Parts: sequence; C-alpha cells; structure tokens
Amino acid sequence: EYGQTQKMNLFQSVTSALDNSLAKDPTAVIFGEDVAFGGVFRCTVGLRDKYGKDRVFNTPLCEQGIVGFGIGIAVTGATAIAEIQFADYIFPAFDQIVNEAAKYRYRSGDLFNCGSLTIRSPWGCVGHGALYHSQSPEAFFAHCPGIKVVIPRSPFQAKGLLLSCIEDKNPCIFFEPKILYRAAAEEVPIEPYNIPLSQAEVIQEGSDVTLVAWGTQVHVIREVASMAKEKLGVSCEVIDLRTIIPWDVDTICKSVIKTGRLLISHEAPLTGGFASEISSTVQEECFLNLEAPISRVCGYDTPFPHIFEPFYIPDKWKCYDALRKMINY
Amino acid sequence: EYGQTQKMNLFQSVTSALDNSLAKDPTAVIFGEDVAFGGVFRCTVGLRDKYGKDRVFNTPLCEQGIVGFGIGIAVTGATAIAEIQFADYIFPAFDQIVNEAAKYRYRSGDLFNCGSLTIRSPWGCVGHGALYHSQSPEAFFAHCPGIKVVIPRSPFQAKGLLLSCIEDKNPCIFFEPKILYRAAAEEVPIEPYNIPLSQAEVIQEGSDVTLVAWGTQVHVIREVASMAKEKLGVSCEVIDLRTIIPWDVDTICKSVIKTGRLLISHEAPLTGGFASEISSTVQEECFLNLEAPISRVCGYDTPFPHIFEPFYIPDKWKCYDALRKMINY
Amino acid sequence: PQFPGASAEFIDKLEFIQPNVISGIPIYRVMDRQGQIINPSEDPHLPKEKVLKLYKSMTLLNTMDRILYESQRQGRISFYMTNYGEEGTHVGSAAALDNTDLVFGQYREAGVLMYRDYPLELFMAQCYGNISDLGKGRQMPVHYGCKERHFVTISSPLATQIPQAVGAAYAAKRANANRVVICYFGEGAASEGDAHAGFNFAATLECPIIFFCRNNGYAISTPTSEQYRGDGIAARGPGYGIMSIRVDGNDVFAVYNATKEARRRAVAENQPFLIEAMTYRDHPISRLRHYLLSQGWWDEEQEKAWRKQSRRKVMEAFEQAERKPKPNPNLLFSDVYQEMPAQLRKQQESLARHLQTYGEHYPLDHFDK
Amino acid sequence: PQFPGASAEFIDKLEFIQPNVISGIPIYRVMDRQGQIINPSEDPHLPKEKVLKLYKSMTLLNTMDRILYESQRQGRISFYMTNYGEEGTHVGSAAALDNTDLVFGQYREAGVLMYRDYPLELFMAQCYGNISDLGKGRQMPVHYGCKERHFVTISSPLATQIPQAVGAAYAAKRANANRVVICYFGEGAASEGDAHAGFNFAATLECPIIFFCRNNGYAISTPTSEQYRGDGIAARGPGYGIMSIRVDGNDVFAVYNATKEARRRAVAENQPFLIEAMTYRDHPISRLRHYLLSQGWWDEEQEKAWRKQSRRKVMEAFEQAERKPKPNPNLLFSDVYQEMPAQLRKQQESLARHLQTYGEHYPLDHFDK
Ligand SMILES: Cc1ncc(C[n+]2csc(CCOP(=O)(O)OP(=O)(O)O)c2C)c(N)n1
Ligand SMILES: Cc1ncc(C[n+]2csc(CCOP(=O)(O)OP(=O)(O)O)c2C)c(N)n1
Ligand SMILES: [Cl-]
Ligand SMILES: [Cl-]
Ligand SMILES: [K+]
Ligand SMILES: [K+]
Ligand SMILES: [K+]
Ligand SMILES: [K+]
Ligand SMILES: [Mn+2]
Ligand SMILES: [Mn+2]
Repeated sequence: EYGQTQKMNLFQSVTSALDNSLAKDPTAVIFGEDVAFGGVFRCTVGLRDKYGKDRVFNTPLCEQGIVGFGIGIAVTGATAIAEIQFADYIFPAFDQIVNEAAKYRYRSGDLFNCGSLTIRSPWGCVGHGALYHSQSPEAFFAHCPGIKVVIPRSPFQAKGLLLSCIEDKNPCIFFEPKILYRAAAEEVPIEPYNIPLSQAEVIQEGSDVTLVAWGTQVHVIREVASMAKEKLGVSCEVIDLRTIIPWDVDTICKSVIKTGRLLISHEAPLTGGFASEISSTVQEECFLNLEAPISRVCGYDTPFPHIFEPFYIPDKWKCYDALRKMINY
Repeated sequence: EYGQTQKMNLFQSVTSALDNSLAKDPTAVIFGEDVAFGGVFRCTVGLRDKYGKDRVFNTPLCEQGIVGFGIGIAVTGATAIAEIQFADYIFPAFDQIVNEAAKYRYRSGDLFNCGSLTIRSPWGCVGHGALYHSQSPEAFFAHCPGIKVVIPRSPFQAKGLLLSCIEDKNPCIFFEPKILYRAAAEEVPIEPYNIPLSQAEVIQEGSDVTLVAWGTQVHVIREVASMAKEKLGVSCEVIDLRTIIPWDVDTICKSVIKTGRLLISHEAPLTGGFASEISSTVQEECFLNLEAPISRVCGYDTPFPHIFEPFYIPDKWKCYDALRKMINY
Repeated sequence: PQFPGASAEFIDKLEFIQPNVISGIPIYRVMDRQGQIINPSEDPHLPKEKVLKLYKSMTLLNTMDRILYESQRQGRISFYMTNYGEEGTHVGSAAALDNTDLVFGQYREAGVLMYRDYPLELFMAQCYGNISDLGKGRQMPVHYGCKERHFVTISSPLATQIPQAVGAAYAAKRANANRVVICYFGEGAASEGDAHAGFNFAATLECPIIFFCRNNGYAISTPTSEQYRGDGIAARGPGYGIMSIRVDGNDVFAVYNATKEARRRAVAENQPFLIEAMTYRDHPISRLRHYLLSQGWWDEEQEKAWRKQSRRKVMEAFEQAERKPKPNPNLLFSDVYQEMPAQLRKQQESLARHLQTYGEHYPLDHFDK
Repeated sequence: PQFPGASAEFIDKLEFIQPNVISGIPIYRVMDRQGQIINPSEDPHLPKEKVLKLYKSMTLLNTMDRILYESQRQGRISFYMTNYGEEGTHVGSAAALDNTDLVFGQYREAGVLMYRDYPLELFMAQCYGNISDLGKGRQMPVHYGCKERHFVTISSPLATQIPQAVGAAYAAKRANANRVVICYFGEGAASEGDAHAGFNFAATLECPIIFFCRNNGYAISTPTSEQYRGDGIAARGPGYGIMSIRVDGNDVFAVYNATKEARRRAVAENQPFLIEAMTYRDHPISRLRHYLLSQGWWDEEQEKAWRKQSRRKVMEAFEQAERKPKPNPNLLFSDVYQEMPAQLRKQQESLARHLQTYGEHYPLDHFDK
C-alpha cells in the first residue's frame, strides 16, 4: 500500500517523518530545547549529523521565544518545526500561539501567514509524571480559531499525521503520546505518506454504541469494546478522533445516528474538556436518535497527581462501568 | 437592605469595591500597568492618594511578571489585587495562572497557597475593539481546576462579586465587561457587601424556556425574553450564571427540569466555548426533560473583527431566531 | 578558572559590580538644534534629493497625523495613534535600509511605510476598514501591513514581534541573500518577556537583525523610573552579547548613520545590533528644516507650497476613503485558516440566512454586496 | 541631553558599545583548592561548630543522594535529581541567611533544607509519596517544601518562582520585619521570560531579594554557548540596575561571604542583589575537608565515623520510608480549592463507588484506608 515498511515505535516514527521532511524540503528546520543531541525522548536522533547544525539546533530555554522564533521563520515561507519539551511547558508560549500564530493570516488579510509552522510536543500521562510531566492541554487550544491540534494513536498514525501537519498551510500543534514512545512497534512505511487532518477513523464497526477517544485513550476504548462484547453482548463502534480542531463532526454524527448512544473519553479533566464540545454538538445534530444521555468519562477536575495516578485516569473499568450504565439507562 | 446607596456606573462600582477592600484590609495592595494615575478605564482613580504609593502602584509592562509578582505577595498571606489591562493581554500570564496560581495549594498539600490573589481585567466586546480589545477568554480558564472565574452584569453585581473574589481563599479572575464601564448607573451600597460565588441568579421567572448568559450578554437575553413574550407568547426564565467556575449546576438544571428547553449565549466563539460545558452537563442531568436540543448562540469561530463586529456578535435577533426555532422543534 | 559558563580571572576581594546609570551610555548626535553639523567626519553628506525625501516624508506623515487625529476625535474612525516626535527615527532609519529589508514594528512605524511610498489611500483604507483595505477591515486602525513593501502587519499585543523578527532573520541568514530584518518597539514593550526571548535568541543563533528601541520616557502613564532601573535599554544589549548604541532620535542624520552601520555589520557578520533612540513623548522636523535652509535647499516659499500640496493630497485620500463602502461581511469568515473548514462555512451560511430575514436591523447600507 | 529615559552626555562620534565576554566579571574566591585562605582580610573566621555543621550538612546530603539515586535506578522511586557539585553553593548560602528568610528554588536546593535541619524522614516521604508526606504524595519526587522552615514548595516549570520571589520580597518590605527572600535558579532557567520579569520588577519596586543563579555550564544537553552570548548571568544584573557578583561555587566561604553581604545590604537598602555561583556539572566537599584538616578540626578517624553514622541515619530513614503506606486516595481531591466544590465532591464519591465494585483491579493494598 505504501511501499517498504519497517518496525518502528512511536519515537522512531516521528524521527522518520522529520527525516523525510528535511530530505524533501530544503527550507525545513527543527529547533527547540535539547534537540541537537537527539532530544530527551530521542525523536531527533541522527538528524543534525545528517542535515547540518544550521537545520537541527538548540534554542535557549525559553518557550515563548521558541514559538515566537518559529512563527518568524514561517513568516518568510520556510518550514519551521518547533519542539516544546513537554506539553505541560507549552503555556509560556500560549500568547504567541493564541494571539499571534492562530490570528496571523486572518488579521493581515492573507498578506502574511505562518502556515509553515508546526509545534510538536510530548503529551499525556506516563505513569508517574505528576502535575507537569502528564498534562493533556488540547482543550485549551480547541477554543482558538486558526490553529489545528492533532493527536495520533500509534507509530503508523503518528508519521502520516505529522507529515500532514508539517505540509498543512496552517500553524499545527501535534501532541505525541509519550507513554507510546517506546511501547510496541508496528510496521511504518519508510517513504513519506500522509493521513488527512480533520478526519476521524472508525477502527471497529459496531451497532449498539459509539465510543470516541484519541491518543492512548483509543487503546483503552478498544479494550472496553472487547469487554462489552464479551460481558454484555454489546456491539461497540470504536472511533479515533485524531484531529481535535477542526474536528470531524460528520463521522461522529453518522455513527451516533446509527447507534443512538455515545461515550467520549479523555485523560484531560472533565470540566471544559474537549468531550464537552463533542457531546454538545452531537446532541444538537443527533437529538432525535439519542437513546441515552451522552456520557463523558474523563480525568477528574484536579491537577494530575503523582502517587494517585492509577486512581485518577479514566481507565477501562471506569469506561466499562459508564458504558454498562448507559446501555441500561 | 445594604445601607446607604449612591448611583454608580460599573467603573465607579469597581473603585468602591477596591476602596472598601483597602480600608478594611491593611495587607491589600493593587498593582499593574498604569494603575497609579487611576487606570486606563478609571477603576483606580483616587486610591493611590488615599492609601499611599506603596499600596497602589505601577509595574513594568510585563503581564507574566504582574501575575507571578501577585502570586508571590499572596504566598505571604497579603491580599494582592492585580490588574491586567485588557483580558486580551492575559495570555502572557497563562502559565503563571494555570501551572502556578491554580495548582499552588494542591501541589504543596496546603503548606502554601495564593488564595489572597485576585486578577481583575476588562473583558468583552466594545463596538470597535477588534481582535485584541474585545476578547472573552473565560473558556480557556474554565478547563483549569484551582482558579475561580467570575463575571458580573451590572454595577451592583460587580461590587458584590468583586468583594467576594478579593475575600475568597482561592485565586480568582474577575472579568469586568468594559462596554458597561460608563453605561447606565444604578444604586450601589457605599459600604461593603458580598454576593456569593458559584451561584447563578434567576433574574426573571419563566415556564417555557431557560436562557443562560453572563456579562453584557445577560441584557441581551433579557431583551430576547421580552421579544419572545410579545411576539410568541413564550415565557422565558432568564438566568445570569455569574461564576464560570466552579459553576452553579444545580440552579441551571432545576430551571431546565421545569422548562424543558435551554438556550445558552455568549460573545466568545462557539467551539470550546463555555456553553459547551453547560450544554453537555444539562444534557446529562436533564436528559428525560429535554423537549428540544439545547441551543448555543455564540460568537463565530473566528478572531474578533473590527469593521464586521455588528455581524459577529450573538445579538438579540440571533438569539431570538434560535429561540423561535427551538420553540418550534 | 575552569568554568565553561564564563571566561574570567579569579578575584580575592569581595566587590559587587555597580550599574553606571548617572553617566550612562552617551547619546550620539550629528547635528545640533540649529541644524548645524557638529563633527564633519560624521556627516553622511546625503545628496539633496534624498534629504528632501526625508523631509517631505516626515512632514507628509505629520500632515496625515493631524487630519486622522481629528477624524478620531469626531468618531469617524474608531482609534488613532500619532507619529509626533517619531518622524525622524522612522524616516531616518528607513532611509538606511535596503528596500527589501523586512520590517517588524508596532504603533509608531507609519513613517517607515511613508518613506517606502505606501499610498495615502492605503493608510486611510486600513483606518476606515473600507473595500480597498488589503487587511479586509479586520483589525483596529493604524494596524498597517504591506507585503509588497516588506512591512509585516502590526498586532496590538506588545513585543510579540520581537522573537518573530529574530526567526525571520534566522531564515534570511539561511536563504543567503544579503537581507537584514529590523524590529521596532518602545521602552515599555522592552519590559515584556518576549523582549528577553528575542534579544537572547538573536545573539545565540547569530541573526542579522537590528533591534530599534524608541525610548520616549513613557509607556502610557508610566515614566521610565517605574519601567526599569538600569541605564535605559541600550545598557541591556551588552549583557546579551549584542553590540549597542544610543542615538538622538530628534536627529535624522544620527539615526541614519547608526542604522546604516548596524545594517552593514549585521548582514556581513550575522550578528544582532541594538539602537536605542531617545525621543520626546527641538523636534526632528524643525531640526532638518534648519539644516535644509543652511544648505540653501529650502526656503519659506517652498515650505508654504509643500504644506499646501501635502494638505491637498491627504484631504483627497481622506475624502475618497470615507466614501468607499466597507468589505462584504462574508469576509469575516475567510483567512481564519487558509481554506475554510466545513463547519466555518456552515456558520457563514447561517449569517447569510440570518441577514435574509433580519437584514433591516443591520447596517447593510454601508457594506459591499 | 534632556531625555527622561536616560541620564547621559552627548557623543559626536559613532561608536557601538561592545560586550566584554573574554575577560568577564572575575570569580570571587576565599580559599584555594588545597583549602588555604588566600586573603586573610576576607576570612569570615566562622567558629568551629558552624564550619563542622557546613561540612556535615554537605556530606549528609551527598550520602542521601547516593542512596536515592540508586533507588531511582531500580524504579523504587520514579524520579530523582542529585545535588552533586551544588552542596557548597546551597549549604554556604543557607548558612548566611536568617532562619526565617523565605527561600524559593527548584531542583538543586535540598542542601538549604538539610542545613535548616529538615528531617531525613521527610525528604524520603516526599520521594516515596507516603503518608508522612505533607505534600500528600501529589508531586513528583524531589519537589520538596516546608512551611516551618520557610522553603516554598518546588514546582517543575522552570523560572516561575523568580517573579513570585520578588512579590514575596515586596510583601516582606511592607510588613517591615527585617527579612530577605532568596531565589535560586540555574543558568538555563535564566533564559525564561519570567527571569527578565523578576529581575526588572525587583529593581523598579525596590525589593529585598537575593537572586542566586547557579551556573554549571549546562542545561540538560545544552552548553552555555547555546544558552547566551553575554558574560554569563552576572553581567545581566547591572543592565537592570541590580548589584551583581560572581563567585566560586566550589568555595563555601566565598558563597557564604557574598550571600551574607548581599543579605545585609538587601534588607537595609531594599534593593535586589544577584550572585552568580560558578559550579561543575576540585569539589566543595573536598575543599572544605582540606580546610578542616589545616585547622586541626577533622581527621581520618572522624571522617570514617561520620561516613558510617550518616550512612546508618540515611538507611534508617530509607527503610522506614519504603515501608509506610501511601496516603488515602481521597486525598487526590482535596486542596484543589481550599474548600471542595460540590461538583468535585461528586467526583470523589464516584471514585468511592467505583472502588467498591472494581477495587480488586486497583493497588489498594498499599494505600491508607
Ligand atoms: C501585552 C500588552 N499589554 C498592554 C498593552 C496596552 N498598551 C498599548 S500601548 C502601551 C504603552 C506602550 O509603551 P512603549 O512600548 O513605551 O511605546 P510608546 O507608546 O511610548 O511609543 C500599553 C501598555 C498592549 N497593547 N499589549
Ligand atoms: C518551562 C520548562 N521547560 C523545560 C523544562 C525541562 N527541564 C527540566 S531541567 C532543564 C534544564 C535546566 O537547566 P538549569 O536551569 O541550567 O539547571 P541545572 O539542571 O543545570 O541545575 C530543563 C530544560 C522545565 N522543567 N520547565
Ligand atoms: Cl493596545
Ligand atoms: Cl522537568
Ligand atoms: K503547518
Ligand atoms: K482571592
Ligand atoms: K505586536
Ligand atoms: K519552578
Ligand atoms: Mn515609550
Ligand atoms: Mn545549568
């Protein structure tokens, strides 16, 4: 389908995407804290030796600078692939992302843009990351017209989505689930390929209930589908949203019109979490089809704890119990 | 009810709250850009002359510094009332608010806190403010456990809510609708009084539909209630949410169980806007009572435009038309 | 000592390093208040045509300011920022740049566009948000931008352009085509975190950029005593490893000389330069006028005729700008992303439906259709 | 010149100001590598009991580091940051503070707590997140805090503590009770916007604060050549109007002297001081050991016995820490706000219900109940 493949874990798939990008786009540069030696999660190993120190380079320790700098590179038309070392530390750059990058094209009447910017950052829980190594910030960005926010579930998906981000003519934030960096490998095409943005993927067809998640949480809901089938005889339609904004409303609504029930899950806290936008929209478009209230199984409304992580996360038992209750509503 | 009153517009009511605060709390200080001469919206007029230059003072032009500085004052137990000159410019401080202020008490096991911090900032559209003088950032903050976000609709409400924020033992963001600063005055008690946080106010009882908004948008929905009564014979229950988080779920759900229909409106963009959290929650709690899909009448998913403002805002005609369709669903 | 962080000797006595603020970095000047050249070896001896262009650009800017400031006082436009006192820093520095050098700025930089022959019609179109505005009426007045004249669109959040200008300078370096970037900001904006970001990145990443700080002693109501306590902004440059100079902002020749030399060395050496120009919140126009007279290059009759002609040109542009319609309201939806997401198009259709029914309640009169 | 922004003379020749990085601010030292006093007028002549306390605090810290570093290698704790090379900067500066001076820091500041007699049990309780942890097991290991010892809880985001420390210093000034605040951070963290915020605010607002920058030449993999291009961090202080000094971080006496003098003057004058201590990523423990021997204040037998006793005390605390249960899982919900919102209590009840049914799938074994 996509040419020769080789087994890659998620960090290797990211390196492969970045390498392919630098190979085919002479303007492209990669920068951020500690990227030169290969990065703290090994995503840029080999790239500086291969492409040159002017193309893969360290910045000072200053996130608002990293993003402002990236925007400036992109304003000249060159591809700028910025790294933020943990998504938790993206906040110093929030003003440069929200007030500047997202509004750049609009506010200039398209005289200037920063479409060739992509910001990549490790994301999501990791077992012991606590408050500042664990966060899932996608909802904060979802309320900002003009940026795209993309989150893959596997190495194959990461490389295809990241290449699309890098090539997309809009500033993109690409969140890499860090707990998957060295998890299981899968076959990933060595040559470049794209997976479309703003397109959900139905990974398992089902007829009784729709389950929606993204990132690592997709694997959780896959398992929940299995539990529900075995324990309840319930057939679940499992959907990976992939792009947070602009999101694939049609694929989700079509699934819910068929099933009449929807459960959305994410690691991020419940309140103001992106599940609230999906739920409210599905309710508007699928109202007459809803057999049961749309359920949201999310992180609690607290900071992300160290020792209590096993109790904090919306795990397969939390999702399963919510599903059981919904099937019985 | 509250002692002697005098007519005050919203800026004067803010000054009155601040004055009362400084009078009764010797620790309290007010600081930010251009506060010393009375502020760009006149909210601090007279206070430096009255209370002293060590208590009402200008900072350098640096929002991340203003909030970090405020947090530090609050860590010692002193009341810190920071100003951010427009809510649009709160973003440089987003990391200090989200990663630091909101998490301060939790992450220390209550060994340290910054409860005595309040950040006040002008908010919402103003007719010609365009992208950076108009924004309503409350949804960005709603996804951050550990801060409170409060928005008044009038001078009486502003002084009572602001005094509660200043006294509340948690870091509060208080957004002042700037288009109301010099709008109509109303009677406001000269002496201090409090209005409780996390409490919505039903300002008009109704039986057919619940309308929810906050800030200036409350006046819009009041008018929509009037239009609906006159033109449609429809009885609307009009609710001012007042506190964005933690929000008064019970008052909203109780109203919707009675009416069976809900319309939520806000100036902020639709996607990821706070209406999505209210809608999803009401749907969960009031599912069997819903006669029609919950409707959200919000700003479009764009930056806030200059010349197009009259076409951008969720005005009374937009709200009325949505309501008409919902009544007819 | 053997520490990688710094190159230095030991010292065996405790001594704090004291700032020298009372006698700070001196202020470079080429001509006195009477327009006389103080030191002949520093005279750039610009030719008469170019010096007249500096003078006419400044005065035309000043004429436009007067008229648009009045327009703002009457609510004909919603907002205005004048250039008074900043005409010489902007015209003088612009004259020292190559026409294709990229400019980032904020609210005081209209003179750069004026020197680059930006049409009066387009300054007005932006302030009025009319159909001629390439910004499609989306930003507040004086938020100018011109792709053809390499002037990156202004944004209201202070100092955000500073690290961006550094990024554009890095990209220029890579592209290897002998271009500088210049980045203007006030002494207030220099307090922002983004200023520390941009200064540091420009030095460590070796970027061909001129940082041009205008220090007029005030940021809105805040005097510099409340803004910083070192010797202004120029004294900050050396701590970042940036070559730095302070100049008399009322002296177009001192601004020109400093910008010309900073540009030459920034492009040749790939290193940042910081110019801090001192202005008032003894005017650059008066001073240059005195200079022209000494050369026999201007006189009262020419001054009168130009004052007349410049008023006429600005009033012609002003009247045309007020009479043009505003852009189609559909334009509120485009350019949010390059393409329009389906969900955004849905919102655009929702507005079109709304106006079909409730249009009498909107000022459609004024907008293109 | 008549400009409010700066106090300076005119200059009639164009001259850029050049940074002096090759011969930077010299490094203050009191004792050489052999522990000998170099300049008798600078000897603080600390009494034997206090100097032994400096030595035992450093070595105890080092003993604890070795053990917890191994614990981390085995996955017994999830994370650890050592203090190697930073024992003298922290113990020496802590010794120069008053016990009630408020400390902000980050990851390299455990020696301050050790000098302040923070119990070994509590360092361990935080790393293990056990029931004895006053932080209730919520943060990653080494995120220490102590209200009783005026050491504000560490947070992972770099440099955020810097403007906060300035705010606490302003509040101390107002409260008028002769207290300083000290704020520690690395040379990497100094690149953050928040560092520029805190330095500037401390100067303009006249705050009794010591900024203590540890410069060990590296931030993770990044050498200082990629971090800045001026003369380290000390050379930045004067540009903010901050009195500044650089010291040998391997020399506890030089650190002590500089911190003692900075503290004295910060509190008396209400002005900030910046100390940049140079360290390695020739050790402070060895150097002080050589000094003790010269005085006849230590010998090999004492060294052996203390090495033994300190290992015993740390192992006793280590074993107890591993055996304590973790806190009740309910504690994940408290302190988000001071009170618990009704909606948050609802979530806490939802977890209690969940564990009632699915508890076998959770490690309840280990948690208090
Ligand atoms: C981040 C941010 N904060 C505050 C403002 C409000 N503001 C607009 S101009 C100004 C003063 C700017 O001073 P300076 O940089 O010295 O420029 P000058 O007006 O003196 O030319 C302020 C505080 C803003 N636009 N952006
Ligand atoms: C805002 C932010 N960005 C990145 C990190 C990741 N980080 C943890 S330590 C470190 C290096 C810190 O260097 P320095 O300040 O020099 O201290 P040192 O480790 O050398 O003692 C980095 C980048 C962080 N914790 N916070
Ligand atoms: Cl502004
Ligand atoms: Cl970290
Ligand atoms: K892109
Ligand atoms: K408060
Ligand atoms: K700007
Ligand atoms: K910190
Ligand atoms: Mn200024
Ligand atoms: Mn370091």
